Amino acid sequence: DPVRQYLHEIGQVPLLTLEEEIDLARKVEEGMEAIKKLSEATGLDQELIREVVRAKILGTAPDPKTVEEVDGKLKSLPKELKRYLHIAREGEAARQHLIEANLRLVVSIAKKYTGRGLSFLDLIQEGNQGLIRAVEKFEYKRRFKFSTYATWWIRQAINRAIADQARTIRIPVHMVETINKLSRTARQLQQELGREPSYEEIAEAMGPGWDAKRVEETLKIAQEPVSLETPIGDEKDSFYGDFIPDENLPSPVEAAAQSLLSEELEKALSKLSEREAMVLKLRKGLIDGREHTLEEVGAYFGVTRERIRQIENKALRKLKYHESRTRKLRDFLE
Amino acid sequence: AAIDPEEEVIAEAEGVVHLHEPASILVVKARVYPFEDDVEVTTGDRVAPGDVL
DNA sequence: TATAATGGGA
Repeated sequence: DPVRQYLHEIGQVPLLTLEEEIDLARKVEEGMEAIKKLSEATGLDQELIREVVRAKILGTAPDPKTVEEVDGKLKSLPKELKRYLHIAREGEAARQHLIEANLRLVVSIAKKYTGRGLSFLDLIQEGNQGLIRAVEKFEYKRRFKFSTYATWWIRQAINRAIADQARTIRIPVHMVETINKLSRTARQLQQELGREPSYEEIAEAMGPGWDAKRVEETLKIAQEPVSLETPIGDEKDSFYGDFIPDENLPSPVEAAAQSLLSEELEKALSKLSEREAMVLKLRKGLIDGREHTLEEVGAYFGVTRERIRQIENKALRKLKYHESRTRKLRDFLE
Repeated sequence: AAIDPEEEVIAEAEGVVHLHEPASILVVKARVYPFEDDVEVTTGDRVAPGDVL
């Protein structure tokens, strides 16, 4: 039971008082402003100082070079500018404790979104992502409790997660909201009718802009795929996919037919001059896969569009003549 | 310091400040090193006996 | 983007 493990772990961290909540949110904003004034004093990027401070706080172990040489430059600064180093360090410590003390709130919000395709712990962890983004741009000066800003961010990160991960075949966000609107209406009219609706009446219930054909096609994408390992019958020796034919792999008869066709066309083209045959192979895409127009073929052979057309037409009625006598190519014709 | 400059305690004259009404007292098993001048050790790294503070 | 919301559920 990993849920009891995590709830016990977030249980060890006690909740924080309104005084502590103001103090931690204060040190966070002070640390973030201390970083920006270090980007003016030293001249390097915000995120660089951000990670070098995060490193030296949450863990010991380029590690020996780039990380320590940036920290070394920061350590070799005047006293008036090294204040902002210490302020940034404890400010990043405040961000850690601000997150840890409110992991208890993420669980209280995430539990309502269960049964939508993501497990509980997946509902807690994407919610924890909202808790981090909530802390990072939380400003305590507005005099609002941290729970109000977080709750909006926990729900944003969970809803966004369900929209992106729950479906096996990825679906846009608005369509997920649309599918939820459709799925809620069919359950209350099931209770009202005692039976499932037709597509016309659920479309009449959905409002304007919804007809019987749109509800059928949006519900069509709403359904999740079937498992190929769905068991068939009580016997434990067959899955669904054991009875599905391969519609894409060619059969032995199909594979031979395409080879006999390529062989019989080569033998047919061999009754022509090599230019006559090369023109036809360029015009039909047998060389590189694209039908070359009369201009490219004339450029290849150094002749005009009309000269190529005559070569092409003469080569065809020679093929038709030989085909009327051999009848090799008369089939393959579907 | 306070949220708005009006509620900020400004010292009206030269004096000595004391602290008295604490929400909570945190006793940490540690030992204390007062410093003058400046410091080179920064907040959060571990140290060995004899290392310069 | 801000009332506040802080340990699951079979």
